[PDB]
Amino acid sequence: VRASLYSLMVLIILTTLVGNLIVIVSISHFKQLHTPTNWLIHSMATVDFLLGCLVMPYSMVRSAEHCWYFGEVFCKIHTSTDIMLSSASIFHLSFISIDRYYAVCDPLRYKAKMNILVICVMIFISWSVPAVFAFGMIFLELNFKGAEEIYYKHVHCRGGCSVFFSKISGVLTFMTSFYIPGSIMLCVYYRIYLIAKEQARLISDANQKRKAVKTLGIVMGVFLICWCPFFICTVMDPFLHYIIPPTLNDVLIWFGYLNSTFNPMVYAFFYPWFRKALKMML
Amino acid sequence: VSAEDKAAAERSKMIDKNLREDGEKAAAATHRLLLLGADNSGKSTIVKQMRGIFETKFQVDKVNFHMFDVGAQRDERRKWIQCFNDVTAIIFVVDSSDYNRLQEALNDFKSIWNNRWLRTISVILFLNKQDLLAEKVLAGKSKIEDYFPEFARYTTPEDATPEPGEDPRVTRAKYFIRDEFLRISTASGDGRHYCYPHFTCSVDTENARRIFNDCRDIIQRMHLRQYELL
Amino acid sequence: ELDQLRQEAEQLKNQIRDARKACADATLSQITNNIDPVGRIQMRTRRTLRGHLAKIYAMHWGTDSRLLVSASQDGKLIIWDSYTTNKVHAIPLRSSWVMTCAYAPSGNYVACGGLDNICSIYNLKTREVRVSRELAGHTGYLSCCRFLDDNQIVTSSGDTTCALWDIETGQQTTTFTGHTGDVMSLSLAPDTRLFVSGACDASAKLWDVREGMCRQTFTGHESDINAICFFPNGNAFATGSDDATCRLFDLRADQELMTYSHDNIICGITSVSFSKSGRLLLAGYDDFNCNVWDALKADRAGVLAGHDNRVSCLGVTDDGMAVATGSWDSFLKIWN
Amino acid sequence: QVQLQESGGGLVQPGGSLRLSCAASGFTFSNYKMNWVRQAPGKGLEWVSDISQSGASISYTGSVKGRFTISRDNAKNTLYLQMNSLKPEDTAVYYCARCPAPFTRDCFDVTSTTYAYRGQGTQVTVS
Amino acid sequence: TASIAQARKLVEQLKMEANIDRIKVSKAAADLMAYCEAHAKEDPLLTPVPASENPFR
Ligand SMILES: Cc1c(F)cccc1[C@H]1COC(N)=N1
Repeated sequence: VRASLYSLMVLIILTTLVGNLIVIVSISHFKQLHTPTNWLIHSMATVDFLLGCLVMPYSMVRSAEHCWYFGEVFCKIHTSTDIMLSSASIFHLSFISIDRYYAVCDPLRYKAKMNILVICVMIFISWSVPAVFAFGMIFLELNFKGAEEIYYKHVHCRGGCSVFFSKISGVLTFMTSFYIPGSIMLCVYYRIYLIAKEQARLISDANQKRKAVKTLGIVMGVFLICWCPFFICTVMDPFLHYIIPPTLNDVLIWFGYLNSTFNPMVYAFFYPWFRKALKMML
Repeated sequence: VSAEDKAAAERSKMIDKNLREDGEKAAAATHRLLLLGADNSGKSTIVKQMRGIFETKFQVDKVNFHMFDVGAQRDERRKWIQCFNDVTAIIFVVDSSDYNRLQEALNDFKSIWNNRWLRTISVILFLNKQDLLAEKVLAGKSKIEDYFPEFARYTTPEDATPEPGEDPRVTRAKYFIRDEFLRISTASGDGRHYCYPHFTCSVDTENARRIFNDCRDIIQRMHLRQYELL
Repeated sequence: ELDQLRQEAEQLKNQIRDARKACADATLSQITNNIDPVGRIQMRTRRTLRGHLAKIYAMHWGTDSRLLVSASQDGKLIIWDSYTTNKVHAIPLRSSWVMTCAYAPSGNYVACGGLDNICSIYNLKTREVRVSRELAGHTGYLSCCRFLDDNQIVTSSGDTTCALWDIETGQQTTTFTGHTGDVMSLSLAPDTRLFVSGACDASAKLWDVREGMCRQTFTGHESDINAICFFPNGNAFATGSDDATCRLFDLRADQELMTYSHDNIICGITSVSFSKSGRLLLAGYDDFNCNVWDALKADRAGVLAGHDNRVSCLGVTDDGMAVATGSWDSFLKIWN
Repeated sequence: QVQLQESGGGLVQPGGSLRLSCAASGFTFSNYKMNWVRQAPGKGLEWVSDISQSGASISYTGSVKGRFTISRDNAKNTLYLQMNSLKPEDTAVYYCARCPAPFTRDCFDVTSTTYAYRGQGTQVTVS
Repeated sequence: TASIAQARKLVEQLKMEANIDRIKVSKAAADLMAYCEAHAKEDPLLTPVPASENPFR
């Protein structure tokens, strides 16, 4: 029923909100957790908190009621903020992956290559480039610049207002928000997995003379299962004449939100240095 | 709120700032090594180039290494070695030629390994005087079986890589010393540290590169363990 | 020629132990069974003092109960102001391997020392901090040094000998030998006439500063002694050892009084210090926190948990307003 | 006081046996890893045997492996070292020096020239 | 002969320790009790101080 479905969405929203709030206050408060990696994680948690407090509550209304209950300009701002925060979260994931690639494959020249200056550059890129791309495209109206009649027909067929992507804009938003950061994470999680297996094998052989699997599986599986379906279906729609049902779009969108729900878990709670630190204050 | 209070607060601010730049300039891209061993070993001759408590700062590839050599304190070292509880590694040096002190070298190694404060400190084990070991075993006047009865039932490892020129007895002896050290190394390891054997000579020049690669592996494994990848 | 002297030493030791047994009429625990308990003495971290970039090895409260100096392996010798959390000074140490530090009773001086085997004196109050003096001559590392005044300093060393130095003159005026192991800590008496020191031979010996030789030697511990501090009355002191036991020895009784240990505690003590009254025997163990004892009851009466790494130093102000514990987590916490 | 008084030993022809024992007082013997370091005349101190806190882990120096045997009796507070089939090179003074810390396996500094917790010594002469 | 000199020094130190007027342990316990009772209300840690008087608020 609509009530049960809205209960599901509100449970997801409270979960992501509280998780990212715990992460934000934990890195902000505790002095020992002021590492540049912790600052990337804190900025990502801020992205997810802003997403869950500024987009997900209204995506709830657009989901349960199947119709927009707000203003049109408010709808453009909402789509703007959704796209920016989602691309910001994915950029933060990719930058944390680059951080760990340096920490693993260049352990010595690590603190001299990944310091507060470079982190803050990464945070600026993860907050501004999504902002520029998303806000500029959607507001200067490039979402469907070059294909107007089909867009008008689609927005008049059903729905108060939904995110509409043309072929060019769809490919651009894909290869800007999911693919390039996704490919970066894939390549810097595959190399790290190779390094970690090789190191684990060497230790085992010395002794006789796979925690990484679990960890990298959790990370990459959460990211892929929570983003890749939505993005592939979004890309197919311009090329498949907009055939997928709106409920499928709803499920994909809230999987994309579940990624930000599970980010404070995967990237903070998983590692022991955070579980113990939180227990100091809790 | 007073002028003196404002001056004190400003002074605290500049002191904190100065501490900040000093720490970021010192601790960045630097690693501290505690060098141990005995007098007869190549204790001061491990790293031939780039030379109370001694010191030796050398760089391999843009990375700074401070190699401390305590050589002024009394014999009882159970206390002052607690200060080196953060060093990246310990450059243990062994006089492989003289078997008489080699047993107390093992005792020192086992005490370092099992120490509560040196627990998470890897050891870059430098089996030194390999040439002297070679001449001793070729002469055959002193047999390692006398100092260790386990040499009789020992066998050379299959993974061992003979050098272009080496007698099989030389290889068996040197790898027997190496395995005798790794026995203690692998007995009580919490996985927080590992021993890295490296057969070295007084004329070898690649000791700095060996320490660089070994410290790179140590820090890489520590990072993997911290990030739960190991 | 040696067996006869060994037999003589054995019979003197037998005489000493027999005299101690005769004087041991009743233990303080047996005489205090009727004392009301102190109760749970909870303490909260009042002013955390962060800013050290590495492990903190020692500290010494000021005689004004406001300025505490801390020595750390980072190379700094900061002089904090607990009232305002203001680093008055940040002395750069030539040798990062500091192991102890001290604050002059007047306040005009501060000292350090460590594996460099040199006690470096500093003019904390200078007209222009420079290296005031570089007292050298010990063979082993410096474990603990204290100021008798602005001109005399007693520094314990790892060469089993603690010596008395004339700061301006520059050499050891008096050397207090006798320990068979490395001396690990020092404690000056309230009247500044005697000083005891536990060493790496489980023995604490009482020296007269002027007379120059050991007066009383107490052997009650099992392992290396790491900390020591007189009772406020000046007739007793407590010693922390690696055997996880604080032990109250009294100078007049010439023998043990109490034992502050339990089966639960296994980590040894790195720093102990009496309170203003002497009713409390705050000690710092290796198990990442400190325990507050009760000297009269020998019963633990509180804890000081809150430090991330091992606690290395611990000191109480002269007026006993608050205790500051410095641990390996690079943080100083004042526990009032 | 932590005192270690040794007993046994003496004079014996090669191949003989002389069980060495030493009474331990002043500490909880059952909590300290034990040792049997020796000192030969004209040579530095040499560590001979070893035992664990509960007697489980036992190690011997190579020159006397098998011939000697250590054993610990917690109730008796005595450390027992059985030397059978002695050799002329065994002539030395034997110390049943424990190691300073309790509840630990690392006996860091035992064979030092001026170790605090070492015994008086037993001169065993084999000729 | 430095060994016999060290033994003689140890003997002298031991007999210095021997000829010491050791008071009764009961007297020592009573003295410590009296000191603690006299300084009972003077110790901020033993008797907690009000926050107004407390300089570490
Ligand atoms: C509309 C859009 C994009 F163009 C790119 C990433 C994310 C989104 C929204 C919809 O789906 C979710 N979770 N956010």
